[PDB]
Amino acid sequence: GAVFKLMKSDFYEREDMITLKDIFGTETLKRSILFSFQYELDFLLRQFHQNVENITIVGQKGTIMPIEARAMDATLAVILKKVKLIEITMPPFASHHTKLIINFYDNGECKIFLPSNNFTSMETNLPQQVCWCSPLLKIGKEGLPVPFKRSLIEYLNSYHLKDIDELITKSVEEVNFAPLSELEFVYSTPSKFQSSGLLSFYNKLEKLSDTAKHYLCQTSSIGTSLSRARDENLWTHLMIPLFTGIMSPPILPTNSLINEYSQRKIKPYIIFPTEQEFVTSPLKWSSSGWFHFQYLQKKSYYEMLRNKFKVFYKQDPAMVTRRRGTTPARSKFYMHCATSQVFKELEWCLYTSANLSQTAWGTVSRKPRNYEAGVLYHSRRLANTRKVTCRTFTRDPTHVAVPFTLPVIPYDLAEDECFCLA
Repeated sequence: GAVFKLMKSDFYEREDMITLKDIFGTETLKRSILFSFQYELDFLLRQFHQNVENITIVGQKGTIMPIEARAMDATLAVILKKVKLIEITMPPFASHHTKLIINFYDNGECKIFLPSNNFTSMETNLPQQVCWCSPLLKIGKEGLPVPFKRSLIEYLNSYHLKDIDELITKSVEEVNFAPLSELEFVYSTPSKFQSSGLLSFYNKLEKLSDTAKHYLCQTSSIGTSLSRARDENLWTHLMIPLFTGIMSPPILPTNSLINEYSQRKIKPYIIFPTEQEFVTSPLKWSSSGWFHFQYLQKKSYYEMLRNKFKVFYKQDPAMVTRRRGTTPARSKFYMHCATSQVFKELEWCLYTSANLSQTAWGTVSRKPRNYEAGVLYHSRRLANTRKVTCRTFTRDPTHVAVPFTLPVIPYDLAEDECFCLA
């Protein structure tokens, strides 16, 4: 079936787990189709086997590093001629942020992966990274419609590029998606001809359809206020109020929300590295460059999240492995639990490229500006399960596995601060 794996690192595993080499190094690999935010071609192309026939690369113009002549070698020169580039020119303040791998094998088989890392050496090896791996698919006529397939095809169509239509989508269309009939493909696109991001996801959650309500987000960046005049966070003031029914599509005052959360027993979580977690990371601040929360300008926004919603959670120092310590992860997860043993059984879980920003998600009235993509596990969509099951990789079969500890621990309000890259 589909499985989450923890990306091996050159630093953390010196002498379950996956490498780009496992994904691309297979002798039976015929073609890869790739989507990423950043490409370091000499890092990436060394991952492949000589047998590969085609590598179609979808990327943002200006993010594909070519190989320098002095870095070239005869092997790489061979793989380079197999590469086809599809460059997307993004508007300002917009990112092609999707990570996606579509592999085609000798015998007509297909496999899809959603790695959390971009295809660069340092980002791959320094922060913790995960990879979602699809079950094995086969080129073959299709039976019944598969929501995952249909959504993927919508997503591909939303680029409005002939190269994607012809080189990618036609190929995807030939694959039978039956093994993915339980799961959902959730995406953001800037296309105005296709609904996506938060608005679409909210609607999907409504359609798919007292206790404490836990809502957890793990994100590598945290956006600023949705509003210039008031402190309003995407997770606390919009997404959670929508998911819970506190609000419906046509933002509440902070204090109203705080009373609503108390009355409905809503618990918000955001997992983001503390300043101190870098001290107890084995490569120290080496992975810190990829964790962006710029809260020194509007301090009351930070304090509202930290003190009023008490939203921030950190790793359990007692549960982490020696070799990885408290190194943060660049994966993103959004999950809901309805109840220590919290998050082991979920109502739903989204694993995605999308960070907690309005640029990734859009709002009710604004479309996303990014391309993003992820996979949704929902309890009401499974067959042989009641809930989505989830475990931590820190203890290493469940539906989902996460790089953070379970449980996560509240920030100590006397001591802990969110890592501020400034």
